[PDB]
Amino acid sequence: LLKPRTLADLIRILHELFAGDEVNVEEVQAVLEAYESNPADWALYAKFDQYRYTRNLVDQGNGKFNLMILCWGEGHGSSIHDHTDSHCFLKLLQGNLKETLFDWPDKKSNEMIKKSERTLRENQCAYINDSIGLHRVENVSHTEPAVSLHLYSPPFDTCHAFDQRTGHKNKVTMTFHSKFGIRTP
Ligand SMILES: [Fe+3]
Repeated sequence: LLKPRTLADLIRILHELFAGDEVNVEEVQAVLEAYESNPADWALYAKFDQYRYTRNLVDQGNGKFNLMILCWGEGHGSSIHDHTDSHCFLKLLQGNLKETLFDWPDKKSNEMIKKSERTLRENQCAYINDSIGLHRVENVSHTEPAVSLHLYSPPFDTCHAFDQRTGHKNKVTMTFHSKFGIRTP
């Protein structure tokens, strides 16, 4: 377990950690957090959109994980979502994001109430899965875009969004804005 000097070193260390069948969550998280964000490494991937956050595939981890870069303009946020029974790691490359944690609702139609909120700041790494709960991620800054590195294992194409007033959920299909530095409409 060595320090990733560059995003390309990190990706090679991640391939080594996902060699087996099972995941060492704490080791993944330590090494993601040890990579010092350098914009020259991931410039190619930071493709923003005026209206919402963009998802930009970086590496597909020999089928074991998706590594992607999320770009969040001012005020861009996600909905309340689960992660499809996968692991989710989230490292901040630039700016800050607010994360809000929710519990799985009851089949009762009811407002969903926050368990907790917190700020994720530059270079920190957060971890979530469905057994911890639901969450919402947002760039609440009026001035500064945010960029995060995201790692999901196993990969998933879809997830569920939750309406905060009802807890009712809807299945959603992930879109890539770009793959490997190349935009894809
Ligand atoms: Fe998420």
